[PDB]
Amino acid sequence: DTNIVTLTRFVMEEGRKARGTGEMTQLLNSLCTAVKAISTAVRKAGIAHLYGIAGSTNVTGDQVKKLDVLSNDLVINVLKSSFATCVLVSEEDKNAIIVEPEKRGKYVVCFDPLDGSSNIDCLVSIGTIFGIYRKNSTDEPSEKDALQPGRNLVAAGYALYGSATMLVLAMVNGVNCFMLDPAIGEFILVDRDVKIKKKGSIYSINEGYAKEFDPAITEYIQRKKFPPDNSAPYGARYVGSMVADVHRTLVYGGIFMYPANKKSPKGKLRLLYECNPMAYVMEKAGGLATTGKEAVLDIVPTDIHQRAPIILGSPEDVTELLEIYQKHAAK
Ligand SMILES: O=P(O)(O)OC[C@H]1O[C@](O)(CO)[C@@H](O)[C@@H]1O
Ligand SMILES: O=P([O-])([O-])O
Ligand SMILES: [Mg+2]
Ligand SMILES: [Mg+2]
Ligand SMILES: [Tl+]
Ligand SMILES: [Tl+]
Ligand SMILES: [Tl+]
Ligand SMILES: [Tl+]
Repeated sequence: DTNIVTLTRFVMEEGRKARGTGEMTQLLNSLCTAVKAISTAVRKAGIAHLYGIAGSTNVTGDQVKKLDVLSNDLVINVLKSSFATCVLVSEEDKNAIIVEPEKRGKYVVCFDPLDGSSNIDCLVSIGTIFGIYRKNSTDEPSEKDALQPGRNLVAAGYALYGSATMLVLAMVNGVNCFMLDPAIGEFILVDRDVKIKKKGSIYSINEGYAKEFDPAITEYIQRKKFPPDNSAPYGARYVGSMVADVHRTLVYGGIFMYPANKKSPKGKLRLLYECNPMAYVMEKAGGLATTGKEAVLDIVPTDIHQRAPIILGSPEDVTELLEIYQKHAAK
């Protein structure tokens, strides 16, 4: 009660013996500040009148909600002022952002300041997604610095603005969940070294796209509803906010899918600031994350707003689906 394991202490003790500049801690502390202010805004968005649109379009196709603008501004200002970043990639910005020379640090941060747009007005769970890379290059910081494979992630995670606000953070040694204490405004450790179940009993996907699904996804869903061995069918769940569906996948196990479809070769979700961070989390918790044909973290991107198909969750469920894709694979 008078010894609170906050995120800050955790990240600090973690990188102790393995010392370091400590700009990662500065990084994460900065981000926590922005997540608290996003949480506060969201918990009162109707009163504050933060519902609706801002009147702008993004890169390939999304409508800009007022909360997008607010949250994007927050995350950018605090990352910049942390002195730990040099390149920022945001879902809301067409180009990467280069931090002014005075405030530069060695990390590249890829983020979605607010994910789950369609669910904002109906008060369903939304969140913030981030991927953090070390800049390897020695040349002047640039967008190229963000075009790294997810395998190079040094830290990734999300803030879930659900019934409670939760900060899930994955680093080289594992995944830890921190819950926002609204009274003292600190993220406190509530779940340590989280591991996903090997097999779950929930499948999560938008069946509204059944007409566009590939034979592999079609066969898999059918198998979840009509199990060949007469086991109980899987329950369905699709909140519609990636951060919510993935978090449930993490703590309950199962599978989440946003696959490629007849009209979307590369799926819908964004590789840099949606799929890679969740892929990384999934794999640090002992799960898997695939496009159906290759590991998400091994893709080498060519576009910061590039899209990727993503199938993630319990290894045995992701693997059952990989087998179906392999079975269907053609010349
Ligand atoms: O309505 P759809 O096509 O299922 O989109 C849902 C997905 O869209 C997103 O809002 C991303 O744009 C994700 O949070 C969510 O998983
Ligand atoms: O807006 P989003 O993030 O895409 O959902
Ligand atoms: Mg967004
Ligand atoms: Mg998004
Ligand atoms: Tl957006
Ligand atoms: Tl959004
Ligand atoms: Tl998206
Ligand atoms: Tl998007």
